[PDB]
Amino acid sequence: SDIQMTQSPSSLSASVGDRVTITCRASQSVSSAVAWYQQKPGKAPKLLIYSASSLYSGVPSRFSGSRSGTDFTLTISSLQPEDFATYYCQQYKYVPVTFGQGTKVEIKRTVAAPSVFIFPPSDSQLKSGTASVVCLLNNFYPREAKVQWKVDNALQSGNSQESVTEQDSKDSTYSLSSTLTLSKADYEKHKVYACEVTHQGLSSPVTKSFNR
Amino acid sequence: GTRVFKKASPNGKLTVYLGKRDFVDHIDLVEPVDGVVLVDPEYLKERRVYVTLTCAFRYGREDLDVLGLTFRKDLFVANVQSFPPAPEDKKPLTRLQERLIKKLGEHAYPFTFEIPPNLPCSVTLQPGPEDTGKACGVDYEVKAFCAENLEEKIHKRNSVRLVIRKVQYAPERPGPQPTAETTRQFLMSDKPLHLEASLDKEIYYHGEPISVNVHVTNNTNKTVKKIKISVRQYADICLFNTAQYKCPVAMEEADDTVAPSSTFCKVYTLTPFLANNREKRGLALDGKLKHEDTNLASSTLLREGANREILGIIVSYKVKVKLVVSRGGLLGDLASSDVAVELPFTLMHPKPKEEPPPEH
Amino acid sequence: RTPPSLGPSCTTASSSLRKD
Amino acid sequence: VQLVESGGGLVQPGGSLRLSCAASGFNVYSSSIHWVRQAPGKGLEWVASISSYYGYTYYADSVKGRFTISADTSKNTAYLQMNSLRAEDTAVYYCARSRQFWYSGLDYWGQGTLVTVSSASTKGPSVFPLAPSSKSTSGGTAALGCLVKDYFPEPVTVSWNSGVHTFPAVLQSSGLYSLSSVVTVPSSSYICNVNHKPSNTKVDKKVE
Repeated sequence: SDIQMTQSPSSLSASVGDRVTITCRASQSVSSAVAWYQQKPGKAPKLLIYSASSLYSGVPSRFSGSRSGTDFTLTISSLQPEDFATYYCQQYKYVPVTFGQGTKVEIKRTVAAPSVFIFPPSDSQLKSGTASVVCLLNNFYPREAKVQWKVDNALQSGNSQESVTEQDSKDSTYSLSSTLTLSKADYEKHKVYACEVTHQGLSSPVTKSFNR
Repeated sequence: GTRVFKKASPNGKLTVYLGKRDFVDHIDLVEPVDGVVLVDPEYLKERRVYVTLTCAFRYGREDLDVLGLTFRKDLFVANVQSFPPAPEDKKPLTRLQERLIKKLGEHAYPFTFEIPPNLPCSVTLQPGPEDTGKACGVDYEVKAFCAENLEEKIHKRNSVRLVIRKVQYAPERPGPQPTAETTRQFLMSDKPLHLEASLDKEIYYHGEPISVNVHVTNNTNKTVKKIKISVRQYADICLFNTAQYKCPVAMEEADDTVAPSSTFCKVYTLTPFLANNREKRGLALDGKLKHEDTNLASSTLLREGANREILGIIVSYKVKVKLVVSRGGLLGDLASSDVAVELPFTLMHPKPKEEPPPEH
Repeated sequence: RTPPSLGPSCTTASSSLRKD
Repeated sequence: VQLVESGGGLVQPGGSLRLSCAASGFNVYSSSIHWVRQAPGKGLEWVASISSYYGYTYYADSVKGRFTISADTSKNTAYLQMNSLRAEDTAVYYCARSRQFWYSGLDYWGQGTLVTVSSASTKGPSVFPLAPSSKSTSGGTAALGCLVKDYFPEPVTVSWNSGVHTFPAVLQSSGLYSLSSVVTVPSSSYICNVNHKPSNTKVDKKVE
């Protein structure tokens, strides 16, 4: 059966400067012959470490990994900006070469407040015949949050649809959105429409709204 | 670099651990072969355990109708009398040899093998799909025996033998650029035919384009019909009596015509590789370990002395530029008018950064 | 005129060693 | 010093796409050439491996009978023939260098190419604003924006002609790419254009 190359941390935040550690374990004994790659999204991987000890030529010397036996670690000592990317654990001793789940790193900022607003569905949408009503959390930290939707004090049934940006470049702050797609047939069979946010920065949930 | 190699005998009495499998041979010193053997004297049935590195020629007979019946003729073999310490042979272990006892205790005994310089490098001769057993040529083996005296037999499970390579890599300093030229004069005139040949560099790595710059200055009343161009592996094998072959591995018989009293410059590029030369049974591949796919055997690097009629398989390479000169006139087709120049280069692997050699 | 060979005989392995 | 991928696009779930990876700057006999089907965040998955110097091809099992890897080494390029393409193979396919001697992890990847396979033709988006109010202005700053909804191919380049957070798209109930995009300007005072490449339409709406 194929090998799996599962990394111990799935994602993680931590502090610009400190030491980061990704364990990766293979479903069997791939002696050595593990490889690591970073990928800022929108580009394609640079290569980081071959054979599990040797680091690639052209790489930050703050990199290297190792093997505890079947367990394969990757570690960075004093990171920097533009290292805010996902890290990929690869085994290449057998065919097929296996890859890693992924491991997302984010610059860890202090909890910014998610600046929540709301927007009625545009005029031209209502001429179409369906409504996309856009919520916009903006410029915050950390990733996790929850936007609960309502049509007259009853929650959504999956018509809502989330979509986030990554770590902002020079900000290390996120941004979220959630389109509630609902038929104009049903846009107007109600009055109340609510975007229920719950964040670290927002202990008691703030809920904005609109009736147009 | 924190790992070691280990394979033990069938019955697990005799375990062998080795640093590397590739022991590289700069022309002067061959990296010693250092390792340890562990004994489990719960099963120390016998009363002596030796060790031997062997250099041997592995050949299947022309007439041998047996699939895989290969024999080995011994070129160099030595012994370290290691289990247990024989009188007087007291030696200092290596950086490697140390960390292995520290790991395993004195349950394990050392050996060191200072390979000599005038030896073949591990080279293996390409098989045909006919042949089936262990690949033929020069292979090496550390074997781990148990037998009361040296003049005692070895039981087929009371033993382990590992295969090492002694290999070479490309030298750092690029040789001077290869140019040879020649000039033929025929009966019919004194105006000559001239052929100059130049490679772009003297060292090439496996899979790299070799670029041959030609310059035919024809002052004859003969025509150059075509221009064969070829990369040829010279082999110099020495088992019982010296053999030799020069089989071609890369070729391009482009049909360029140099008509009489014409110049010509063309730069034909050309790449060796083992995809198209698999039919050529007996061609030398580099050193095979069990049965993997090797490369076109790298150039063998002899000493500046060029000591002896050396054993094993001395490979070299040489680009050939033959001009195919139209015959006819006074002697007709009777006398051959072709003109060729041979250029020798070096084809090996570069020095690995640190890391030595399915989906590789 | 010398010992022959009828094998392909085991799977070779690698253990771990003391970092130094 | 280079590597590309030309080709790749929208194809029915029964037919064929084939991809041309027109490499440059090195020898096709010292490298091994691979194809990686990461796709859109599902993970990283290998497709193909040709070793020209030896002439061998290795295939990830899910693309055996309907994926072909070739290479015409004169042009230094390499090929992926994709017959019987399903909707799972929908991906961003990737070309990847190697050292033949010896394999020590994937040297150089390429710009990539969006393959796309679902049972629905190209469409252009319709562009409708997100026009601010008292409900989209906070502490001087207000939020203008532009939903972009219901278009099929690989996504678009917004053209407002900082604070311009643009979202990776979502696949709706119909499988048409929809994505939102805002700005934060000051509450005094701006128009948005979206330029779908596979649509030959460049809708420039204005946020009021």
